[PDB]
Amino acid sequence: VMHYTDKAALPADGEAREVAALFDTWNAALATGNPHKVADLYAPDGVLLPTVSNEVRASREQIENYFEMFLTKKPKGVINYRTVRLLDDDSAVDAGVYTFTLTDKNGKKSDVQARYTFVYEKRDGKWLIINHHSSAMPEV
Amino acid sequence: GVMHYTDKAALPADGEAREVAALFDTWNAALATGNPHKVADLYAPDGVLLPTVSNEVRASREQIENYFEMFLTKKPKGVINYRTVRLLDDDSAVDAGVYTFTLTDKNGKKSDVQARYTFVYEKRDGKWLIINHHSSAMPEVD
Repeated sequence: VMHYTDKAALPADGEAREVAALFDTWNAALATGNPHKVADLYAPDGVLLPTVSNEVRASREQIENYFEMFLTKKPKGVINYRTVRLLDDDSAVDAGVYTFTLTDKNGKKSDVQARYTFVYEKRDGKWLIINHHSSAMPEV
Repeated sequence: GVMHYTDKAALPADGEAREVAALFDTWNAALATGNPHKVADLYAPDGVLLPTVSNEVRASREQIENYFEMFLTKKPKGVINYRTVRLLDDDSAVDAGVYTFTLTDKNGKKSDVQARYTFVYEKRDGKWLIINHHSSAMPEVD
């Protein structure tokens, strides 16, 4: 069984770096505890297939609803394994493995490792999430 | 009881979205061959697969083949229950939603597994190839 235990460094230089850094901005949005700030990073037509809900989210209001629940866990993410694939100047895929540190209602911390896909599209100069698929490690 | 997806999706009426949806049918047919090479042929050389039943992310043709060598022994047949299509370039697209596989075991016994999917396609030399496929079990059970 594969486990991913280290932390993926940024490509220190270049345009893979730009795409890769977007996760940092997203992680920071989580830390605000504000679902609207997180939702702001998704395209109005983005699609979220999330870690802990069977409901696929395909509207801003659906996405906000997920984060309204998810953010109560004070989630903090770290990338363990990264691939970046640039499609054109204005679209890219960042996919791999990441780990959330979550806090339960009693303050107890646990880690959940998950695979991720972020598909981004640059619109009017801003990169927005078009697809986010996040899933627990299937072998546990 | 948990949320699930119970119907069979409408393959879209016409256009780019219909062309993108049809790619899944081609992939499902490649499954049916039982030949992992045929399935891998639908992935870009730099495609990335984050598969339903393995922790190991597959980022080479060899690693993709390896996954389907196991997966195809279950005689998997997929059906789309719910679909979204988003067009990026003229040459890239995302098909994402929920599908169900019917699997067949060693002694003929069948079972269905519902999973979320993302396929990210990129058209190169006029041909669509998979650059990302993420497939994942329903997170909630019972």
